[PDB]
Amino acid sequence: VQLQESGPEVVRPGVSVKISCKGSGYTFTDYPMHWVKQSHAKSLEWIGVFSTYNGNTNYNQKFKGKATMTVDKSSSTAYMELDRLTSEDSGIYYCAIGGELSWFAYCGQGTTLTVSA
Amino acid sequence: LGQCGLLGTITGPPQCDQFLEFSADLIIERREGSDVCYPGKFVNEEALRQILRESGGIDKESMGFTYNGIRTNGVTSACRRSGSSFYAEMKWLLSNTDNAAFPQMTKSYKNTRESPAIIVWGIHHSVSTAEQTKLYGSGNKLVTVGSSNYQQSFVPSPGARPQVNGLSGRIDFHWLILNPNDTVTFSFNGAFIAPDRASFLRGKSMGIQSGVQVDANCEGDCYHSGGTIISNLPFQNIDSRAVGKCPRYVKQRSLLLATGMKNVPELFGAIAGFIENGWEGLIDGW
Amino acid sequence: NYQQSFVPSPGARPQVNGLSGRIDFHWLILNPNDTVTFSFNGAFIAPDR
Amino acid sequence: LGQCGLLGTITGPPQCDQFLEFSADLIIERREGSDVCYPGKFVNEEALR
Amino acid sequence: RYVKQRSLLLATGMKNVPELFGAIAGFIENGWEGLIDGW
Amino acid sequence: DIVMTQSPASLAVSLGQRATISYRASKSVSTSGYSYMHWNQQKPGQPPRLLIYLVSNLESGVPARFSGSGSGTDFTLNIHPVEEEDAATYYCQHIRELTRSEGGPSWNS
Amino acid sequence: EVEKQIGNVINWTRDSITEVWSYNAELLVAMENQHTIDLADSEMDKLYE
Ligand SMILES: *[C@@H]1O[C@H](CO)[C@@H](O)[C@H](O)[C@H]1NC(C)=O
Repeated sequence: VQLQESGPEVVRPGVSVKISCKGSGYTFTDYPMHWVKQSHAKSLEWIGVFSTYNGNTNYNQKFKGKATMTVDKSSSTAYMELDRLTSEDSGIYYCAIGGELSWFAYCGQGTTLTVSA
Repeated sequence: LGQCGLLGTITGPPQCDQFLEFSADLIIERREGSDVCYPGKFVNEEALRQILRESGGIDKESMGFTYNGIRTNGVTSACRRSGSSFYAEMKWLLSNTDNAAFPQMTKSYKNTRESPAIIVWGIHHSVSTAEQTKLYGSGNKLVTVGSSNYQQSFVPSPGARPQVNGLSGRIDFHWLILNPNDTVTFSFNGAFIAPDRASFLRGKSMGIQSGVQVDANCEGDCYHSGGTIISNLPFQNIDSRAVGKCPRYVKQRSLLLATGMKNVPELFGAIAGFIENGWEGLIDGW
Repeated sequence: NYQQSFVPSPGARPQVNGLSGRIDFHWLILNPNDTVTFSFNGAFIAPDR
Repeated sequence: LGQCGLLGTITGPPQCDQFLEFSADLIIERREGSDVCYPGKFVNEEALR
Repeated sequence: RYVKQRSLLLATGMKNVPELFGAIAGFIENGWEGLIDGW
Repeated sequence: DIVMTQSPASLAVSLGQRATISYRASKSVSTSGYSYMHWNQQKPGQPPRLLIYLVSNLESGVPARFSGSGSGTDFTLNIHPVEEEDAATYYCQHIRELTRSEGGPSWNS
Repeated sequence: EVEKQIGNVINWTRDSITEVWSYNAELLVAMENQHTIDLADSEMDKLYE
């Protein structure tokens, strides 16, 4: 399953940018879709607030009152808007539809978002 | 069953792992038989205890919920096999990250067989509302079990209690019955201990609570808690809960039935009548 | 006599002929010169007879 | 019991203050016997009775 | 009142002896076929 | 959060070899006869990909010449013959017990 | 832990059924004893006359 992100790459710290990952092949079903942050100097963290197939929300620890992940069913792409931006958060955002006991294999190549003023 | 009990044959605590999917024409429950290893009881458990010891066995199928954004191995230090283990046929669906959240899951299972299922599922009565922020996540917890017949929408009781051998959190958990071509949805966003092996039935059996040992060489059908009543006699003063194909309980310990005539030793009037004496020297006839 | 304070179960289920929402509903018995109050702010299917 | 009832022997409403901690080989409940003074009943009260 | 014996036949006549006192199946050793007016 | 130790957190290796490198677990990671520890390959210039689930039961889609191994606490995969396209960064993340946390990483060239 | 009311109901029912059968068992045997001595004294008459 090949799948592509989309989102504007020129954005300021402190304003909102949206992420849009097209889920090819099938819709948001009993397998929902998560997200992963890439940091500088090649380290990861599972920042991805994800939306299940019933419309709820599960943030990271540091990022609870911080974002919103909800599902849209018409475009096979979950809805998210990333406000509050900071130049430390420059990274490539890899969407991933999960299966959780194979792995997050339905994975993305990332649209490189550079967050700087 | 030994350390296993009746209601453990569905749930499979580590004292029941050799009885998970059994077959019987007689189950035998023991006084030491814990139905539980992370402590508690069932809900309407005397109703469920009269089905499972009339089932014959417990045949199973996988349900195959592909749990996602989840964990599977909720293990605790009172269900040991080698180390941290759990019930063989349930899963603590606890969250991805510690205090983050645990979203809604809607999980369906269509019964597709000839027989009525006997499902079971779990709600987690934790000790406090600080464990159910690190196990599952902030917010209220709903487990909604709506079949075609039912609608229940359960909720836990996160209060402290005196300890049964190590922990101040409980679990108590519930059960329905399906009919062929039904479905069961499990809507839940926390505190839910799903099944993974839907349970079926096998036919005829009976079931006894007792405390004495097993004689596989003798045969009988009247099995109370202190043995087996084997005779052809219609009344017993042994136990008033003698289940099986038993005789009928009374309270007179001696009901002597006059399988011979009167003694007159040395309603018609010759037995204790004008024939005034019995005889000692007849053993061939009456 | 009573005090019950009911609450619904908004969960999904397999369908009985068309819908995935249920209703299940309750009943009391009055005695002469009693009263029944119905306090409700949603999800309530009142009687009229 | 009089104005006291059966389930008032635990709870002690003011009609039961001479029966709070009683001793009997026969208790006798009365038709006028309120088990309550701030009104209500118990839950699964026929089991406790 | 429900029972499980499908046939509980209740002896609305006496014994047949065809060709607790002892004359029904006793010293009166034979029934009679040709009486329909009385017992 | 679980801090899984990678040691060595830097190596690169030769052809046809077998390597035993550990992301080691510091918490209670015994259950079910197994651990829920998946791995992923990450090639520099490619998106990552699953390779192992449920240590014995590998996927199809990679050649099966990777061998995730272990029974106990601290786990370690094994490789047999290494080829040219092994030059990648072999992360993983944790899924077995709460919480999720990624690897070190370690290198492979 | 059987339920308090229905356990009293079962004990009301069982001890009734216990008093049903034990009255029946005492009456049956005493009826059968009197009948057995009736059918023991009867074939004195059937033998002696
Ligand atoms: C029922 O009676 C038995 C003995 O006859 C007793 O052991 C049991 O506790 C009783 N149960 C209740 C609920 O009264």
